[PDB]
Amino acid sequence: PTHLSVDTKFKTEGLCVDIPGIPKDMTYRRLISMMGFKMNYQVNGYPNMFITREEAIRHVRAWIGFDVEGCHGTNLPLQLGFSTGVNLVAVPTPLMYKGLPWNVVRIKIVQMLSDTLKNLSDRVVFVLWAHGFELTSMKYFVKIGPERTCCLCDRRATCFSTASDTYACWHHSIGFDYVYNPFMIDVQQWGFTGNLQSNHDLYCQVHGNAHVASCDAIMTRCLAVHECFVKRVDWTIEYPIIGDELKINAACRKVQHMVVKAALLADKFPVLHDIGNPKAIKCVPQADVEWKFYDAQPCSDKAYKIEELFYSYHSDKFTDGVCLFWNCNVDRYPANSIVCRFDTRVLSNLNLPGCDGGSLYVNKHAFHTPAFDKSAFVNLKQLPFFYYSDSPCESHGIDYVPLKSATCITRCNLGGAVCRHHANEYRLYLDAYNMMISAGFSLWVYKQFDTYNLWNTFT
Ligand SMILES: COCC(=O)Nc1ccc(O)cc1
Ligand SMILES: [Zn+2]
Ligand SMILES: [Zn+2]
Ligand SMILES: [Zn+2]
Repeated sequence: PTHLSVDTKFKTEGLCVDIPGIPKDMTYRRLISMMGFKMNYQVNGYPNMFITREEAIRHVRAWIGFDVEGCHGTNLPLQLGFSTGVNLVAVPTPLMYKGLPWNVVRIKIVQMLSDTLKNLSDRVVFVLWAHGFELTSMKYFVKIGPERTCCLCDRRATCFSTASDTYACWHHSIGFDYVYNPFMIDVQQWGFTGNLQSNHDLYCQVHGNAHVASCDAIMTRCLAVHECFVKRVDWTIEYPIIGDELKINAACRKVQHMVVKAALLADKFPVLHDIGNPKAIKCVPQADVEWKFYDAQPCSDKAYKIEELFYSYHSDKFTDGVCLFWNCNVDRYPANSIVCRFDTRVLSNLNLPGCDGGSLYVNKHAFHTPAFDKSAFVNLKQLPFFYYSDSPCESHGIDYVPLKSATCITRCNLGGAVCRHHANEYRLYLDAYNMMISAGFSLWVYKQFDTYNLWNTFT
């Protein structure tokens, strides 16, 4: 059972207000036919327009909430809402666009999905809370058929042009008018009691209902994200590389080793409490320190309460030494900490919008992270940039412009002039640091941290 069967039953109760007298007994096959699409028995890689929850989770980057609200059904004009915040009005003659015919509306839809998804995914998945109009309106902007490749590249086709009779991916679809072979999933098929707002509002206060179609489209995708990534967590699903994932993860490993090595040299803590990943290894394996591990998985709902991680009866004394919280999101960190906390507000192709202020960070695996809260770090300060190194000054083996910096903490810089080796290593580390910061990670440290205490290790 790879794909969803077209002979699977579809509960049509949520459709009977827009579609009165709809058969209670309904399959995907009959629904697709009712929507105006002919599948003609096609074993060409597109078995069903509707997909399973497991396939939807594998393609979370393609999710676009979609909702259609009648303003007045081929007689009345429809308001099309997308989780991008766009509202288009179609006439059959929170960005609100005036009533325009379908032939020009469909052009805007391909432009919008292409610009939203070209750097995210090879497809679109319309996430629905289906009442009728969104499915019946799909025939005015969707064309289906066999799986195809782009006319200008090797990616799968996601768009079609009537003007040129050709197919394109999101990167080459300029001027295309049809959405080609889209995917869709109805959240209402998952078994919920009550309307969209009542289910969404149970888990989210950040999205409201200004009573437009895009509001519902946003609430739909947020409810889907809550169900598939907040309450249900599967860390065994891998995701393709769509950006700087390899560089960001290597930058995070270098920064961690650096920052923890220097805190241990500067303040010589006798014990380090490493709270987080149950699979974590010592990031500074040569340190003298008593390294103690505490397991806590990444929290996806709310950030951990420090009282429930530390108390209820390890050294038991977390107040001795330093606490390391590398991506272990808590409500309020203790004052003796080193913290890497992902900032959910960051705008990037890896960070997708989430539930209740949180975000879905997709790098190798999907991690719904709770909302970034500035008050979590009141007992700490922002960790300032510095590069520290005790390694010998020796070139071995790119050209050179002499490096002058107050934050290159090395024997050569103490001695008055940074050597070539430490200058290459400084600029490589600064690049990894800027990568890590721009990916959304924020660094914080105990208030007594001072890089001035690092020069004394050059005696
Ligand atoms: C389908 O998954 C393919 C893959 O290898 N993905 C991957 C993503 C990020 C990363 O940092 C390393 C690997
Ligand atoms: Zn292409
Ligand atoms: Zn929400
Ligand atoms: Zn040097």
